[PDB]
Amino acid sequence: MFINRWLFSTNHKDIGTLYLLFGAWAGMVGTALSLLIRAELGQPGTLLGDDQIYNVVVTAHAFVMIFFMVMPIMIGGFGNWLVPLMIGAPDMAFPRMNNMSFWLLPPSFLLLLASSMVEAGAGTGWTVYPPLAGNLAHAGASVDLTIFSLHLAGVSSILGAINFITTIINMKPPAMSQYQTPLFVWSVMITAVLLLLSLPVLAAGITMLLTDRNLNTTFFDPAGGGDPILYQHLFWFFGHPEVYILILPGFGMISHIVTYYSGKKEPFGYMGMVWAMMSIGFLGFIVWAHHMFTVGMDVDTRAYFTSATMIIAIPTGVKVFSWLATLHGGNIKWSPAMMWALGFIFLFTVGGLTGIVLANSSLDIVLHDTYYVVAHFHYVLSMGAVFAIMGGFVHWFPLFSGYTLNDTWAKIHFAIMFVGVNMTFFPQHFLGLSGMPRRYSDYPDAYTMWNTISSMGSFISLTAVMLMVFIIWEAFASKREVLTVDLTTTNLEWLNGCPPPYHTFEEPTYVNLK
Amino acid sequence: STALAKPQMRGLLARRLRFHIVGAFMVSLGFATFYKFAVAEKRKKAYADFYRNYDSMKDFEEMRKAGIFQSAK
Amino acid sequence: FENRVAEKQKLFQEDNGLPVHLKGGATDNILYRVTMTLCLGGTLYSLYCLGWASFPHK
Amino acid sequence: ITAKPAKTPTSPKEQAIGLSVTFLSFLLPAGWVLYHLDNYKKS
Amino acid sequence: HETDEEFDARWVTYFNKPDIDAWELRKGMNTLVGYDLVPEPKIIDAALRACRRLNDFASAVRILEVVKDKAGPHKEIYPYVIQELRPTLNELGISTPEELGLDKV
Amino acid sequence: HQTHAYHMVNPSPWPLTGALSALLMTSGLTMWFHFNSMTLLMIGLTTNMLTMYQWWRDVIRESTFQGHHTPAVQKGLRYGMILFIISEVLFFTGFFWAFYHSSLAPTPELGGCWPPTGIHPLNPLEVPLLNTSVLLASGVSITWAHHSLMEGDRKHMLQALFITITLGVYFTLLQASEYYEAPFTISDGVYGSTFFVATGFHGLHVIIGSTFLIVCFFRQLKFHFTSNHHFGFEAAAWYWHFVDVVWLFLYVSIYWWGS
Amino acid sequence: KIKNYQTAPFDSRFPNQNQTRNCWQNYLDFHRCEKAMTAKGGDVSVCEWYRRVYKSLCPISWVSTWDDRRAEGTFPGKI
Amino acid sequence: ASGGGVPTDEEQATGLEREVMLAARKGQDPYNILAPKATSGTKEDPNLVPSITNKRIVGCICEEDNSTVIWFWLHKGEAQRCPSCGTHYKLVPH
Amino acid sequence: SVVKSEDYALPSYVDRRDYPLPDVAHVKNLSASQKALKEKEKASWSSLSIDEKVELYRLKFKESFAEMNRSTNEWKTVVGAAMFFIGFTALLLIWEKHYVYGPIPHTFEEEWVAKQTKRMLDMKVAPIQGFSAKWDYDKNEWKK
Amino acid sequence: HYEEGPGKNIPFSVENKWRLLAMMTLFFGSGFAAPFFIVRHQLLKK
Amino acid sequence: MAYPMQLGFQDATSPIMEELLHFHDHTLMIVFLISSLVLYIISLMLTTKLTHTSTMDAQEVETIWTILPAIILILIALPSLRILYMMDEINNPSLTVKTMGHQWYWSYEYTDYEDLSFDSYMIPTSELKPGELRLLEVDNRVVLPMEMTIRMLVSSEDVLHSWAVPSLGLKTDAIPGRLNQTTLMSSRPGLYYGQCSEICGSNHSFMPIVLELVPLKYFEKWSASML
Amino acid sequence: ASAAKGDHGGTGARTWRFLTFGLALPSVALCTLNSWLHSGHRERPAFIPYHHLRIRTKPFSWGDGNHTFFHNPRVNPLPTGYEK
Amino acid sequence: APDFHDKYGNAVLASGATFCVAVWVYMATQIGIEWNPSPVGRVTPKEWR
Ligand code: HEA
Ligand SMILES: CCCCC/C=C\C/C=C/C/C=C\C/C=C\CCCC(=O)O[C@H](COC(=O)CCCCCCCCCCCCCCCCC)COP(=O)(O)OCCN
Ligand SMILES: CCCCCCCCCCO[C@@H]1O[C@H](CO)[C@@H](O[C@H]2O[C@H](CO)[C@@H](O)[C@H](O)[C@H]2O)[C@H](O)[C@H]1O
Ligand SMILES: CCCCCCCCCCO[C@@H]1O[C@H](CO)[C@@H](O[C@H]2O[C@H](CO)[C@@H](O)[C@H](O)[C@H]2O)[C@H](O)[C@H]1O
Ligand SMILES: C[C@H](CCC(=O)O)[C@H]1CC[C@H]2[C@@H]3[C@H](O)C[C@@H]4C[C@H](O)CC[C@]4(C)[C@H]3C[C@H](O)[C@]12C
Ligand SMILES: [C-]#N
Ligand code: CUA
Ligand SMILES: [Cu+2]
Ligand SMILES: [Mg+2]
Ligand code: NA
Ligand SMILES: [Zn+2]
Repeated sequence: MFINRWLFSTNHKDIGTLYLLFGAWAGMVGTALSLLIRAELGQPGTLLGDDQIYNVVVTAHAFVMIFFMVMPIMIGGFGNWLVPLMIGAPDMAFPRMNNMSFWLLPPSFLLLLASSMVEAGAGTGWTVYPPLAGNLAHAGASVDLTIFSLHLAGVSSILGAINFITTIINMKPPAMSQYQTPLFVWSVMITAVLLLLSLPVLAAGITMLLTDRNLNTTFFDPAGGGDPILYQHLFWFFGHPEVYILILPGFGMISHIVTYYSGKKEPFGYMGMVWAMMSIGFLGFIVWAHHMFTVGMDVDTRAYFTSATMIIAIPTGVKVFSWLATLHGGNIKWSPAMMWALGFIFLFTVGGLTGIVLANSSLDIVLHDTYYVVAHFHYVLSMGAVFAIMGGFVHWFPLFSGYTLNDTWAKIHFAIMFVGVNMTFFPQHFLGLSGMPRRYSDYPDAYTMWNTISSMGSFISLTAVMLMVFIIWEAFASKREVLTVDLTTTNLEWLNGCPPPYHTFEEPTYVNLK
Repeated sequence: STALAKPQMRGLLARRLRFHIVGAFMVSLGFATFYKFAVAEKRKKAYADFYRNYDSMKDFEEMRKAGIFQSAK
Repeated sequence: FENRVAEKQKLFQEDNGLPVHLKGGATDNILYRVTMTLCLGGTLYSLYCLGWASFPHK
Repeated sequence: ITAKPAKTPTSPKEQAIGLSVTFLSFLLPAGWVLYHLDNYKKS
Repeated sequence: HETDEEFDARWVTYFNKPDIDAWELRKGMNTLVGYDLVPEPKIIDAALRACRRLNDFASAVRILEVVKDKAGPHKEIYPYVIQELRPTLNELGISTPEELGLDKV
Repeated sequence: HQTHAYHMVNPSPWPLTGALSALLMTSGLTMWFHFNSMTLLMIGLTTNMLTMYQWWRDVIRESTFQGHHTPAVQKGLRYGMILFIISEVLFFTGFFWAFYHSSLAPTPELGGCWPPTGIHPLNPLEVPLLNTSVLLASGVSITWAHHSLMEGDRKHMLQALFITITLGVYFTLLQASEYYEAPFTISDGVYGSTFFVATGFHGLHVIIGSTFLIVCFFRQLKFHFTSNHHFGFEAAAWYWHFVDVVWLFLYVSIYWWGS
Repeated sequence: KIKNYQTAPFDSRFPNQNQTRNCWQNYLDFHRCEKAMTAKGGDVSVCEWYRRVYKSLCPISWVSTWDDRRAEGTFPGKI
Repeated sequence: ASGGGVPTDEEQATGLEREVMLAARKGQDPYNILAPKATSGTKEDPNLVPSITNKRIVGCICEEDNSTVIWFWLHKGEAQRCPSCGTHYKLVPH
Repeated sequence: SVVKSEDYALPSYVDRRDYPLPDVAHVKNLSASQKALKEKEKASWSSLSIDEKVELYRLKFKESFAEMNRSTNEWKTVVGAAMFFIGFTALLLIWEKHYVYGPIPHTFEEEWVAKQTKRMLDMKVAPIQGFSAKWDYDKNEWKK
Repeated sequence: HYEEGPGKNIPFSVENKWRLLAMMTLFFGSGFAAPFFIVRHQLLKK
Repeated sequence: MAYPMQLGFQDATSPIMEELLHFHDHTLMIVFLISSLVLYIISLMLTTKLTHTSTMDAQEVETIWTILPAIILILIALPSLRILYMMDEINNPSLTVKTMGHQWYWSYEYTDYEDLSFDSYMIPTSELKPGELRLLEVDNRVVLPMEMTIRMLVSSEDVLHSWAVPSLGLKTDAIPGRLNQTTLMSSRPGLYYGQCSEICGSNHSFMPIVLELVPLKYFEKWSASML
Repeated sequence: ASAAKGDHGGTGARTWRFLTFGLALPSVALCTLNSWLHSGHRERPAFIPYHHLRIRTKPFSWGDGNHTFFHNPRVNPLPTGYEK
Repeated sequence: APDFHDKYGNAVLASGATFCVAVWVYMATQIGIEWNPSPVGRVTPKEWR
C-alpha cells in the first residue's frame, strides 16, 4: 500500500505533496549553499579556496534554488494540488505521466550532486557558458553531469507543461469558460506555455555543448567556425522566459492571497490581470539579449532590446496597482500569509524597478556582471518568488494537511526573514554601483563593509529557515484540526474540507449556462 | 439638549482615497524638487565647478612628484 | 486474421482487482519484476559508479 | 479560519525541545565542517 | 447610475416587503454592508421592522452594531443614527448594543 | 462511482521505471564518455524500452480493451500530442538557429565563406532529392491510409500503411548510406556539426515515427481501430507529417541553400 | 605618401563593435596585394597601407597563426 | 478500390466509452459532458440539479460574463439560493 | 456550540464584521427555558428583560462586534521573539568569527591604511565628489 | 482503500511527535548538511 | 577605484561616464518615486476600518495605470538611447591598443608602429609595496596618453573574460575568435582600476586592470622603453 | 497555387490512392532512376590538414579515439591524412 | 481570560529587545570584526613612497 500510494501515484494531491517535500529538501540544500557563499565573502581574504570551489558552490546554489526549489514547489506542488481543485476536475489529464514528471527530479538532483563530487565540480555559473564549460577548461565529467541534470529537469517540466495545458484547456466544467477560471489557474497555464516553448531551446543548446565536449563538434568553438556567443543566445532565449516562469505562479498565488485576506470575493480587474500575465509571457520571449549588452552587439540591436525590455513594466504595473486596488476597501485580515503577500508587492516592485535600470544598455555596461544585477534578481527571487511561496505555503497548509499553523510563530518567522533578506541584499546595490564583480571569492578592501553586513543578513535568513522547520513540526506535533474556512464561495479548493478526500469531484460540479 | 447634526454618511472610503492620492502626488512633486536640488543638480555643479579651471598638466605634475607613476618619475 | 478484441475486453474487464499493468496474467508479473529489478539494480550500480568516480584513481 | 484545540498539545517545554533539536540539526554538522576547514585545507 | 435617493428608496422597499423571509433579511444586510456608505436611518428602520416581522430580536441588535462598524473612525455617525432611530427603538422595544453591554470587549 | 467522463488511471510503476531509465541512460552516457564503459548505458536503454513497451501496452489495454477513452479523454490526448509536437518543433528550431548563425556569418577559420574551405557538400539533386520525394510520397500514402480507415476498408488501410512504413525505412537506409559515403564528418568544424547533429536528430525522429507507424500496423492487424476511434493512428500520422516538414526545412536550409 | 599614419582609420564597412572582419579583410588585402606585386614585377611598397592597418588591428597571435598556416598550406582564405 | 473489415464503435466500443455513446443516442448525459441550461431559477421553477448522492457542489455564474463563479454545496431537501444572486437550485438525487 | 469535521459541507457560523448575519444561528438546540424565551420573543420586545435580550443575542451570535474586533497584545510577542532570534543570530556570527575566520589581510593594519589613504589622495581617487574631494590639499587635512 | 484525513495523506507518520521530530531532523538536516560535506570532500581531495 | 563605504558610482573619468552618472540620477529619482508611492499606497490601503467589498469597475483606472507608466518609460528611454548612440558615434582615435584576456592575466599590444606587447599580472598580497591596494595593483600597467581618443580592441586566447574600467564607463567582453572594440578617453591623468568581469576559472577574482594616464610625451618615451 | 491536377469533389481514400500510385510513387521512381545514375564514386580531393576540419579536442569514445563513427576510409582522412 | 500575550508579551518584548541589542553591540565591537569604515575624517594620511 505504501509503495502503491507514494511510488506508483496517479493522484494529483499526493504528487503535489511529493513535490512540496522535494522542494523543501532542495530549499535546505540551496540555503546551505547560500551560507557558504556568504561565509566566503563575509570577511576579506580566502576562506574555502580559490574561485573554482567558490563558483561550484555559486553554480549549484542557483541550480538548486531555481530547478529544485522554486519550480517544483510552485508548479509541481501548488499547481498539482490546487489547479484540479480550482476547476472542479477529478485529477490531471495525464495522471500517470504526472508521476514521471515528479520522479525525474530526484535523479536530476542526484546528477547535480554527482557533478559536484567528481573532479573539481562544475565551476561555470548556472549559465554554463563555454569555453570555460568546455572540455579543455572544464575537462572531465562534472559539466556533463550538469548538462544531464538539466536534461532530466527539462523533460520533467516539458511533460508537466503538456499536462497542465491539457488539463486547464480540457477539464473545466462545460459551462466554465477560460474567463471564469481563477487567476492562479491562468498563471499556471501561461507558465506552462512558456516552459513548453523555452525548455526545448535550452535542451538544444546544452546538447550542442555536450557534443562539443564529447563528439568533437564545434558549435561554440571558433577553431571550427563556431561562436561562444551562439551558446549565450540559445541559453538566454530560454533563460529570460525562465525568470517569468519563476514569477508567474507567484503572481497567481499573490492574487488569491491578497483577494482572500482583503475579504473580497474577487481580485480587482480580473481581465486586466489575465491580459497582464499573457502580455508578460509574450514579451518575455523577445528580450533575451539584455543578458548580452557587453558581448559586442550592434547599437541598433542594443536599442531594440533596451526598449522591448522596458515595455514589460506596463503590464507588470497593471498587476501591482490591481493588487493595491484589491486591498482597497478590504476587511483586512493581518494573517501571516497576508504579510508575505504585502512584502511581495513592495519588494518585488523594488526589484522590478532595478530590472528597469538594467534594461538600459548604456548604463548596463557599468552594471553588468556586478552585484547590482545580484541585488536586482534577489529582490525578485528571495523577496518575490520566495515570498509568494511562503505566503502560499502558510495560506494553504491547513488545506493540504488538515492542521493549523501557530499564527504567532508564523508572524515571527516572517519578521525574521524580512529583516534577513533586506540586510543581505540591499547593500549589494552599493557594491554593484561601486563596481564589485559577480562570481568573485574575494574583493578589494574597499568593499568590506557592505560584504560584512550582507553576510550577517544571510545568517539572519538562516535563523528564519531553521525556525520554519520547527513551525512545521509544531503544527504536526500539536494536531489542531481545521473546522471552518471563510469565503469558500469564491475559493473552491477549500470546499471539499481539509484535507480533501483522496478522490474529489467524482461527481463533477453543476454549473449551468443561463 | 440638542440633536446631533446629520454627518456625511456616504462615500467615506472614496473621499479618503481621493484626498490622500492628491497628497501623495503633491509630496511626489516636493520630493522630485528636493532630489533635483540635492542630488542631480549638486552633481552637475560639482563636475562643472571641478573642470571649470582644471589644469590637467598641473594635476599630472602633482601626481608625478608624489611618485605615483610607472612611466613618469 | 480474426478479430479477437472481444476476448481481450472480457479479460481486461474481469472483476479481479488487478491493476491494468498486471491484468494480462502471469507474464505481466514476470516482465514487471524484470523491469523493476534492472531499474533498482542499475540505480544501485550507478551509485557505486558515483562512489568510484568521486575519488581520484591511481 | 477556526480550528479544534490541539489533539496532542505541545507545551512550552516541548516546543523548546523541538526548537533546540531543530536548530542543532542544522548547526552542529555545518559547524563541525567549518571548525575543521583548516584541517581540510592545511592537509 | 442612480441618485442617492433612488438607492435609498430601493433598499427601503426591499426591507419593507411584508413577507420578507429570513434569508432575504440576511442577504439584504450582508449585501448592503459591502457598499461604501453607512445606511441611512430610513433603511435601517425598514430592516429593523423586518426583524420584528421575523420575530428576530437578535438580528435587530446586530444591525445596529454593523451601522457603528461601517462608520469606521467617524465616531459621530453612529450616535446620529441611533438618535434618528429612537422612536422606532422605543416603539419596537429594541435595546441598543450599548444598553445590552455588547459594546464591551 | 464517477459521473464525469475522465480517466482515473490505476497506480502504475512505469513513471518510476521511466525516470530511473533516464538516470541510467544519462549516467550511462557519462560512464561511456569518461570511464570507457557502456554497461550502465546498456541497462538504461533496456529499461527505457521495457518501460515504453509496458506503458503504451497499458494505454492500449485501457482504451481498446477497457473502454476508458471517452470523447473527453480523446480530446485531451489530441491536445497532449499537439503540444508535444510543438515542443519538438522548438527543439529543432535551436539547431536551425545554430545552422543559420554559423552559415550567415562564416568566421575567418572557415575561410570567411560558406561552405567552409575544404568542405565539399553533397549534391542536393541526388540522394537528398530522392529522400525528399520519399518522405513527401509517404505523406500521401499515410493520408490514403487514414481515409481507408475512416471508410472502414481494412485491406487498403494495411496496404497504404505498409507503403508508408516502407518509405520511412527507405529514407533511413538512404540516409545511413549517405552518412557512410559523406566525405565530411561530424568533426569537420561547424559544417559537419550542424549537418550531422540536425539531420541526425531528424533521422532519430524518422526511426521513432516509423516505429510508431509499425505499432499502428500491428494494432490494425489485430482489429484495434474502429472506423471512428483510432487516435494512436492519428497521432502517428501527425508525428509523421511533423517529421516530413522538418525534413523539408532541412533540405531547403542545409542541403540546398547551405551548399 | 599621404602618410603620417597614426592608427587605422574608421572604416564604414566595419562600423560596429565586432571588428574581427576588419582585421581579417586587411590581412587578406595585404597578402593578396603582396602576391600580385611580387608576381608581376612590381613593388610590395604599394601594399603598405593594408600592412599598417592589419598590424594595428590584428592580435599578434592571429597574425602569427595565419602566417604559419600560409606557410603550411592550410590557410583557408583565398590569396 | 474499397472493401470492409474495420469494426465500428457500435460493434466494438466498450466500457465507459460505450456508456457515453449509448446515452448520447438517447439524448441522455449521465457523465456530465454537457452544460445544463438554466431555468428561470425562481422558487417555483428552480434549477434542477441531478445527483447520485445527497449533496452536489453548484457553481453559479450569476450574470453572463461574470468571471467570478459562486460555489456552494446543494443538499437534498428544500431548494437553496445562490448566496450572491439568490437564484434557486434544488437537488434531484437518483 | 460544538462544530464537527464531518460538518464541513453544511452552512456554518462565522463572526465577521462584513458578514453580520451568518448563515446559521450560533446555538441551534434550545433547552426548555430557551424555547420559552423564543416564544416570548414573538410578543412585544418591550416585555423582554435586559437579560432575556442578551440571552437571545447569544443564542443567535457567538461574539459581539466589540468582542470579534478587539485588539490583542500579540504584537509584543511577535516583535520580542523576532528580536530574540535576531539576537541568537549574532551568537552564530560570534561563533563564526571565533572558530571559522582567520586573520584578515595585513592591508587592514592601521599603518597600511594610513599609507594607502595618502597614496589614494596622491593619485586623487574620486577627486570630484567621492574621496579626494573631501581632502583639503591647501590645508593638508580633511575638509570640515 | 487508502487512509483519509489529517495525518494520513502524507508519506511520513505523525502518530508520535518525537519520532516525527527525529524524522524531520534527519530529512531537513541531511539536505542542509550535504553541501558542507561536499565542500569537505572537495577540500580533502586536493 | 572604489573607496570604503561607497554608495554609488566611482567618480567619472570620461565624458561618457559623466553622462551615465546624470542618467542614473534621473532614473534613480524615478525608481525612488515609484517605490515610495507603492509603499505609501500600500500603507494607505491598510490603515482604515472603512470598507467597500462589492465589485469595483476597473476600466477607467487602468487607463491611468498604463498611460502614466508608458510616459515614464519614454522619459527614461529618450536619454538612455541618446547616450547609447553617443557612445557609438564615430570619433577618429589617435591610437589603437589591444588587450587579450588569459587565465589569469591580461596581455596588451600596442602595434600601431612598433611591436610592443607585455603581460600584466596582479601583484600578490605578500608583495604589495606599502600603500598599494590588495587585489588591484599589477606589475605592468596599461600606460596611455591622457586627453586623447583611444581605440581599445578586446579579445581572449582561452575562455571568456571581460575588460572593465568602471570610472571610464567601460566593460567589453573578451571572447576568443572575436575582436571587440570600445573607445576610451580620459579627461585626467592618474591611475584607473578595473577587474575581470566574466567568470573565467580559478583566479577570476585576481586578474585586474590598471590604466596609467599621462601626457603624450611621457607615453611616447614609455612606449619606446618597453620595446 | 492549384499545382495542375483537378478532382476536389471528394477527397476520399480512392483519390489518395490515386495520388499515391499516380504521382507520389512515380516521383520516387524517377528520383531513384536519377540517383542510381549519378552514383559511382567521385574522386577524392587532395588532403590538406586544415585546422578547422578533422577536429580532435577529446578522443572519441569508441575505436582508437581517432575515427569518426561512420568513418569511410575511402573519403574520410584522419588528421594525419588518408589511411593506407 | 488572559492569553499568552497578555501574560508574557511585555516580558518577551523587553527581554528580546535587550538581548538583541546587547549581543549585536558585543558582536559589532568586541570580537575584532574589521568594518573598514571610511578614512575620511578618521585616518591621518602617512608617507608611503
Ligand atoms: C523572478 C525572477 C526575475 C524577474 C521577474 C525579473 C524581471 C525583470 N528583470 Fe531580471 N534577472 C533575473 C531574475 C528576474 N528578473 C535574474 C536571475 C537575472 C540574472 C541572470 C544571470 O545573469 O544569472 C536577471 C538579470 C536581468 C538583466 C540583465 C542584467 C545584466 O546581467 O547586466 C536585466 C536587463 O534588462 C533584467 C531586467 C528585468 C526587468 C526589466 C524585469 C521586469 O520583468 C520587471 C518589471 C517590474 C516592474 C517595473 C515593477 C512593477 C511596476 C510598476 C510599479 C509600474 C511602474 C514602473 C515603471 C514606470 C518603471 N534582469
Ligand atoms: C542514419 C540516420 C539516423 C542516424 C542516428 C545514428 C545514431 C545517432 C543517434 C542519434 C542521436 C542524434 C543526435 C546525437 C548526436 C550526434 C549523432 C549525429 C548523427 C550521426 O550519426 O552522426 C555521425 C557521427 O555520430 C556520432 O558521433 C555518434 C555518437 C553516438 C552517440 C550518440 C550521441 C550520444 C549523446 C546523445 C545525447 C542525447 C541528448 C538528448 C537530449 C534530449 C533533450 C530533451 C556521422 O558520422 P561521421 O563518421 O562523423 O561522418 C560520416 C563520415 N562518412
Ligand atoms: C540487477 C540489475 C543490473 C545491475 C547491473 C550491475 C552490473 C555491474 C557490472 C560491472 O562490471 C565492471 O564493468 C567495468 C566496465 O563495465 C569493467 O571495467 C572494464 O570495462 C571497460 C570497457 O570494455 C574496459 O575497457 C576497462 O579496461 C575495464 O576497466 C570491470 O571489469 C567491472 O568491474
Ligand atoms: C553556516 C552554518 C553554521 C554556522 C554556525 C554554526 C554554529 C556552530 C554550532 C556548533 O558547532 C560545533 O561547534 C563546536 C565548537 O564550539 C565544535 O567542536 C569542536 O571544538 C570543540 C571546542 O574546541 C571541541 O570540544 C570538539 O572536539 C571539536 O569538534 C563542533 O565540532 C561543532 O559541531
Ligand atoms: C493477411 C492479411 C489480411 C489481413 C486480414 O484480413 O487478416 C493481408 C491483407 C493486407 C496485407 C498486407 C498488404 O497487402 C501490404 C504488404 C504487401 C506485401 O506484398 C506483403 C506484406 C504486406 C504487409 C501484406 C501482408 C498480408 O498479406 C496482409 C496483412
Ligand atoms: C531578467 N531576466
Ligand atoms: Cu578573467 Cu574572470
Ligand atoms: Cu532577462
Ligand atoms: Mg558577462
Ligand atoms: Na573570501
Ligand atoms: Zn448566483
